[PDB]
Amino acid sequence: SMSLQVGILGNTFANPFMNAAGVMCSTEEELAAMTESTSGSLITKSCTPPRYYTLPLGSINSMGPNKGFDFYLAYSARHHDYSRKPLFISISGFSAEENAEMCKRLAPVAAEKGVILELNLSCPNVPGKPQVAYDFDAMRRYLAAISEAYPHPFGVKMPPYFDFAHFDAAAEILNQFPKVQFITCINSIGNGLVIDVETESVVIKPKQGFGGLGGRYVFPTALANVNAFYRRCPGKLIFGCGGVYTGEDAFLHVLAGASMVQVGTALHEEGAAIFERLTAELLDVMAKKGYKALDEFRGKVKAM
Amino acid sequence: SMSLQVGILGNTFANPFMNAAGVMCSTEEELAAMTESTSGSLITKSCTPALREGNPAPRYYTLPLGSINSMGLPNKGFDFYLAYSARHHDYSRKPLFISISGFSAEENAEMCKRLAPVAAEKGVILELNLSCPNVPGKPQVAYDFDAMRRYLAAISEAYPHPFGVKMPPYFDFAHFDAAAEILNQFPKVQFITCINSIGNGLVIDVETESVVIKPKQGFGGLGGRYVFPTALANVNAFYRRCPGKLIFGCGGVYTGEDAFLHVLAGASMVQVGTALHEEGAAIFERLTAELLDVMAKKGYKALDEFRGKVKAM
Ligand SMILES: Cc1cc2nc3c(=O)[nH]c(=O)nc-3n(C[C@H](O)[C@H](O)[C@H](O)COP(=O)(O)O)c2cc1C
Ligand SMILES: Cc1cc2nc3c(=O)[nH]c(=O)nc-3n(C[C@H](O)[C@H](O)[C@H](O)COP(=O)(O)O)c2cc1C
Ligand SMILES: *[C@@H](c1ccccc1)C1C(=O)NC(=O)NC1=O
Ligand SMILES: *[C@@H](c1ccccc1)C1C(=O)NC(=O)NC1=O
Repeated sequence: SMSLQVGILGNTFANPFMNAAGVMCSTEEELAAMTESTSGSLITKSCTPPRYYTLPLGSINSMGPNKGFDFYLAYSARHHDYSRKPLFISISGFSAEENAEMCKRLAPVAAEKGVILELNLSCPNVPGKPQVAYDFDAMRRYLAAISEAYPHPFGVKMPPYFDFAHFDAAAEILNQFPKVQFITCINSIGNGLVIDVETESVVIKPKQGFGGLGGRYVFPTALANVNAFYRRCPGKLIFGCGGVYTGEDAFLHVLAGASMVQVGTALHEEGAAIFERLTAELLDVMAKKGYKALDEFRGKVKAM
Repeated sequence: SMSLQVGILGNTFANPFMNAAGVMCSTEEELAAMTESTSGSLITKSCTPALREGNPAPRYYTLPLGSINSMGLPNKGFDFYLAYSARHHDYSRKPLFISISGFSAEENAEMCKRLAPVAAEKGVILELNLSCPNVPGKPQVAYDFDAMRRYLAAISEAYPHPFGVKMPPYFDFAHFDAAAEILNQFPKVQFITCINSIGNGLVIDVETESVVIKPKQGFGGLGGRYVFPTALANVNAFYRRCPGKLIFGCGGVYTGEDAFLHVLAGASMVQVGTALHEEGAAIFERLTAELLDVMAKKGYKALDEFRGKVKAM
């Protein structure tokens, strides 16, 4: 009598789980593996018109690499089985102009197939360019340019914030753009640094070893960002991303406000079989509490 | 022939370790325990001009991989820590730092005016907190570069001695460059402590479905293993950008290997917060032994043989 279904963006998703953009989604074989999996959805690698490393408590990466917009647009147009599950496409152009150009072309494919855009405003490894959403004027201009060029709804992938003045400013900007229908919190925590004791060397080569953190390191930061935007953007959906390894982690993301739950580091380590385990663990927690649907507790974190 | 000594700021420190501000340093009993410990130094709780009781409890919580807190600046008040520095601290045991965290530039400058004669006579060293993440309505001062500059200007006018600054974590090179450009314009800033807690994380208990600390809807500063790669990145970013200042490392230190990495990234002193909260002051015996082990396996005889020498790829 229980269900993980999520009914959003006019679709019924079988469950809230999907891969995080950039994990298991660059090669046609990875897309296929994601489509074959029990995940509720999947998203493509952020496309444009040692770089990874496993840590004890997560991951660090300086990917900075994609088969181009045309490969993922082509996959969205005539290669993805939409009868299996809905599909998201991530774009991370190097300017508002590039982003707008890519959106003009995705518009027909989005109308004819139903693929959904997530705009990446938070790459932390872009040489010479800080996270777009750490610059609220650039953020506003990207969103305006995309809203004028792109007729369909879209979502935004946000970087983590760390104080209420930034939450308030970010939400006030997003609330002016009705085409932004969902907000994904969070991208990796930017520009961490990992050093190996034995070699006394950084573990990734680009950018003097600085890279984005994922995994167990980022979970309380991810929950905070999910909840902060859930409270400030009641007219939008929040997707949670960050630190999910168990159905109990996913349960907390939903409690904080998440509609969908994306899985990055833990999926990179465990492969697509993880979604079989995650759905069963989440249903297990719900059973123990007597919940029958996610709508019963999404966003219902209590003050103590 | 191996040595953990640090010679900085006109002082000799027996080793690089001290508490992080706010941990085991609020009462006379805690400060005495830190002085009797084997730490190379110690720092007082960040203080305000008047006594404060802090945020309502629970305001601290132990996490799987660290801590979250919204302490809210509970502290005995500046007069108490000034008196400890002036009259109670045994400087023949080790040097002392005092952390101040007034709610405005003027509050800080007034405290510095009274601290100045005690610093001159006794040698206590000031650390200015520009990174509380739990001040109601006032964001981390160092997240607002105009306010940061204003604070440093006000302190530098009011205070004749060199001092240090406790910094929040930054997460992109544009902010590192902007913060370092400001710090490099104030010659009295002699050390930079990276980092304060990662601000405004959130923890929820599965069983009760509720936040685990009371203030601010459950939001609070993260310490511990969560913050270690961020802390090293901040230590190294400012080590590279502020060669004329010392960097003190703070964040995620539970072992001598963690401390070794802080020093490799550029740290002169290494501060210990969450781990010391959990283990108590005997931790410093373990950390010095562990760091000496790392050094012995590598043939290092002094910290200057590898401080700041992290290798690129
Ligand atoms: C190797 C790797 C590549 C990634 N590539 C992208 C990307 O292209 N676009 C994006 O928005 N996020 C990207 N991410 C970030 C993830 O989508 C996610 O936000 C982050 O890893 C936090 O989730 P996690 O804790 O489950 O790893 C990447 C992460 C990793 C580890
Ligand atoms: C309970 C608690 C109280 C703290 N109080 C202060 C403080 O008064 N002033 C300050 O600069 N930092 C304070 N901090 C931050 C620590 O000094 C330190 O920067 C942070 O905990 C990261 O270090 P760690 O990973 O070793 O815990 C406090 C941290 C905790 C957990
Ligand atoms: C940013 C990215 C990289 C290549 C193409 C498009 C976007 C990406 C990264 O490298 N590391 C991250 O942690 N998150 C990202 O989104
Ligand atoms: C901030 C603080 C502010 C005024 C007086 C004393 C302490 C403090 C906090 O509450 N939590 C932290 O993580 N770091 C701090 O410095």
